[PDB]
Amino acid sequence: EDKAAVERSKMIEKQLQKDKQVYRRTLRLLLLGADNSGKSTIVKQMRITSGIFETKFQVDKVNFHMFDVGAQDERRKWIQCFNDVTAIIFVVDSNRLQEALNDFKSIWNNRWLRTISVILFLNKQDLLAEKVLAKSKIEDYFPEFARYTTDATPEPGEDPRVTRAKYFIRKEFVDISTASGRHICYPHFTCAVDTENARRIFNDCKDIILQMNLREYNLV
Amino acid sequence: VQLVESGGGLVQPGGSRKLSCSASGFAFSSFGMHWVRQAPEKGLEWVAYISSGSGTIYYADTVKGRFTISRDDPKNTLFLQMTSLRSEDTAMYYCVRSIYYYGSSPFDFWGQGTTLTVSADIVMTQATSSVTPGESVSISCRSSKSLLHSNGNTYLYWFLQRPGQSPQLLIYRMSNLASGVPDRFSGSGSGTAFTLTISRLEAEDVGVYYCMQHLEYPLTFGAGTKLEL
Amino acid sequence: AQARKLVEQLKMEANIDRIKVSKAAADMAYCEAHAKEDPLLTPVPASENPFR
Amino acid sequence: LRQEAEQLKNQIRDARKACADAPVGRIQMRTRRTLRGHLAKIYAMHWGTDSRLLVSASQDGKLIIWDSYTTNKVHAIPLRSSWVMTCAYAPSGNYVACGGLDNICSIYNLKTREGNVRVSRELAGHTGYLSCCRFLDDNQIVTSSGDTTCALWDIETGQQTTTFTGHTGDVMSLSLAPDTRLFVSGACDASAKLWDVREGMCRQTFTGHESDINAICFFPNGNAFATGSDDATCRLFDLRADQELMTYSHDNIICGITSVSFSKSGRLLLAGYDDFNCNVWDALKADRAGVLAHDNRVSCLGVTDDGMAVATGSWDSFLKIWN
Amino acid sequence: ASLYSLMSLIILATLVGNLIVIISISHFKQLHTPTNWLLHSMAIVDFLLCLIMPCSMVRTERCWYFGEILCKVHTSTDIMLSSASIFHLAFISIDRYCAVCDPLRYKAKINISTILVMILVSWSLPAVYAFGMIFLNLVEELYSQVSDLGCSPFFSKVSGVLAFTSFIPGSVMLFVYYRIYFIAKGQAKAAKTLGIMVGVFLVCWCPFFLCTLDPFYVIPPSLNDALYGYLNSALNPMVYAFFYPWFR
Ligand SMILES: [NH3+]C1CCCCC1
Repeated sequence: EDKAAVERSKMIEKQLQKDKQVYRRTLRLLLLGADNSGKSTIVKQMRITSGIFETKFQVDKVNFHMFDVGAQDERRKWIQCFNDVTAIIFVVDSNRLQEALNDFKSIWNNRWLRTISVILFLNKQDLLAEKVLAKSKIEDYFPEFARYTTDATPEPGEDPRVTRAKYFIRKEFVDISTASGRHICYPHFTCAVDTENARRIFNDCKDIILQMNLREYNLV
Repeated sequence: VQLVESGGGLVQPGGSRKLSCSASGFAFSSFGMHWVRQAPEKGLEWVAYISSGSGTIYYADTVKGRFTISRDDPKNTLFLQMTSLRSEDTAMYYCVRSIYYYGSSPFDFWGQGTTLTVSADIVMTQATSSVTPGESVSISCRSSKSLLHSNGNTYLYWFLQRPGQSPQLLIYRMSNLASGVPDRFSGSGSGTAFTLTISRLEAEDVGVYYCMQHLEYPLTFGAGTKLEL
Repeated sequence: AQARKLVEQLKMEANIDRIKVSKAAADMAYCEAHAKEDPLLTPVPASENPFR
Repeated sequence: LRQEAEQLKNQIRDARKACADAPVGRIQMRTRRTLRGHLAKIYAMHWGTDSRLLVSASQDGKLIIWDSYTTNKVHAIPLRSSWVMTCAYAPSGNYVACGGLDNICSIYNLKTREGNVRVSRELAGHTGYLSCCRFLDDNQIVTSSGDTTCALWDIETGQQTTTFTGHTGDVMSLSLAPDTRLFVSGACDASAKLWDVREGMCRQTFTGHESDINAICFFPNGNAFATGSDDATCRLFDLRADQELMTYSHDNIICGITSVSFSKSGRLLLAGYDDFNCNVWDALKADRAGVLAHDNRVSCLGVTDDGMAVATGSWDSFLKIWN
Repeated sequence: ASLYSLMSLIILATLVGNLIVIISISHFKQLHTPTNWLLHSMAIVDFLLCLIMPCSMVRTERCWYFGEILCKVHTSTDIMLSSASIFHLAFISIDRYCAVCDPLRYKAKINISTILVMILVSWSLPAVYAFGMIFLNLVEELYSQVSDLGCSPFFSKVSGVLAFTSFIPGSVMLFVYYRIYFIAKGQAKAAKTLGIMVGVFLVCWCPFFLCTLDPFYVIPPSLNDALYGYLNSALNPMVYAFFYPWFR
């Protein structure tokens, strides 16, 4: 009779519970690279007219789902849908770099992404090394480039004048809008082709969830 | 949506037989399954009922300890095993599909069926077993208890088993007719006395019409009115 | 181009019949003649309440 | 061209401002059921014509159809895209339409010979995110997208019947009419346009809101509608008068509106806000008398066709029915 | 009179407090998380601990007038119900140690199915062990002490070593909290919360169990009285459910 409808509802809630265990494990990430940025390059290395171009991967035995954006020029409304993602992931080519700073700052200090951390990727610094060496001067675009000085050790094997610009853009991004506590930048240097992108995401997300757990347990 | 029943044969009394119903063409894992008996010279009768995920099972009071029911969702199949087959369990068994949610149509589809050779529940009766094509006809049914529930449902089902083929559904819960039936069947009642009205009459409406109740768990059928026209 | 379509749409929407605000805001009246059939505005008694 | 457009706009403003001629009490709507079972945030819901079944969508990618009276879960549909910003329920009850950030509207056939709710049609052709879709009939459906264009589709053909163009910002919601001839739809350009379904062209445009419109409803009369936007203000626009009526807003509310709905009598304008709470108003006087208290942003709102109850959804994964 | 009121004061506080973890949680789906269930079951444990606690208030009349028949049952209940508290604290340290030392898989290996295993083990092993060893506790000549006036549980070297496993939770807690301190201190409070959580446990449990030294017996009822943990149980929710926002 009606009791069979109750049994059907219970058997549907059974499947809902078995799907809740999969919704908790997987970590959601939102990719918000720029137009010219190499976010297509970083999502191409995933072996480790539509809308969202979801990509599922797993660093070790942890499953991440990165939501890329397809044919969506304004993001003031479809961003709020990603309130529950573990982290944002910017991709920047470091002049179009100022637009990256502007929209990066605008993503920060929103109303719906107040509790979401950000992972920076500075893709294609392979061209930045040549830009620093040669003609193109960041002084015209940024007056404080000349005044800025390098002392965190960079990666050995490169000229001191080619790894001195990297820290300039890194600092500019990390003090763009992070320095207004619940969420902070995690700058990186993605270069052109490196296989450590997934690890830079896995350790980053582990740190993010560890900080979240410490905040709930009041360890901080 | 098609169910093929397998089994049957010449079986000595006191034996054991496992009849099967292979379902294909629908989501068997989501549809409760009944078995309905039909004696060669009598009306229908309920046998057993198993829920969608086999979480609830009912058996007929006539035979309860000798009959067992089971389902296999991955294979989308149903099994009814009978032991110590008496002289009464030698009838036509139909495996019936029935899902239960609001607005649903239980007993919507009936299987082909296979033959076999050897109290306090609500009893449903009919005035007679007999009633020219082209004019409206009416069939009267009576129940020993009010089938109208507190929610509002009136658990009455009409089947109209036509000769030479398996039964189907005309109207479920008294009032709501089936999907594929022509829009010339109607049903009404007060809770114990029921009437089914057919406006037209064609070569397909000829047959025996049955009257089933679903209020209480035992599912007692009617006698069947044979309309020859 | 884009300006011409907007101009045409504005011209089409400009020639639209309109009435007084008092007359258009008096049908309140639709609320007056349909209030009794509202279980939300007028609470349903606990004999026919569907979600009791 | 620009001077002419400005002159036309000024003439329109003067014409729609030419004349300007001109208590329910505490509702205390008490929750009766609480349809728990959604695993993620609720985005949109839609009631049923029978006033018994309702459908809700979650960020998990789940479209769950509940039996409101008995709280049972009639159906559970897994969506192909986890990001769903709207859902619909057909007037005949045979179909449900879900639309979201995947720019594709999925039409699922509820009443089929099989025991699974399968997708009957995958309407594609929009560019921006889908934000509201509502059925006209089992044949034709009107959809609102984020690419500044609404659309009207024939389901069996799978192709656009008409395209409604003219909006500047991304269109967030649309509301039909009881007669289903004209439909209103609000967008991010702080304007709500009345469109004609048959001609596939804009009929009227209404402005006055400060920010983008995030939700629109339509009065049961057929000649009025209401909007909800991000500037924490709701406005009632007459349809046949092309004016602005009393504004439902309060100085104690700083968060915008996520959903709006009406009572069947039209005496109650219900508004699901962002501050974890849904408010009510007397639509003829705009007085907040009653509050429908969730633990997260109330994202969706619905009223049964008979006015029996009002269901509110929110990002706390819960959907509550109130009488 | 003063001692009776002083001791009894913690019973009502315990009862009123666990109502919180029970009423905040079983009403709750705002707090249905696997972690909540451990606090829910421990609140039940300490609440039970309405039977023991009032009885031990009367027991300290330095005589057990309530009846020699109830003796073994009453004692078996305290051991079981406190071993139950400890073990619950041990599993709470375990789940908090897979939230701050393994935060990606925190949920996949801490969940309702694991929590039901952790609860059944905690309600089974203390119960079975105590009832088995209260009906095989012991050296009856020495028990003369137990035999003379009628009651209080006391043990002997044979069984005192087995009695004081319960104090394995202590090693788990210390390992877990030194790791948690190291990590949290490295990240940048952690120090205050950890210190209070470990100290509340230690200050109560350590002296009574250390004296329970007796088989190698100057411990009199006059001084063993205050050693008999109940105030620690009165305080466990407060540390483990109210200091952090779990309170609501
Ligand atoms: N008062 C009891 C505490 C736990 C161990 C046995 C004695």
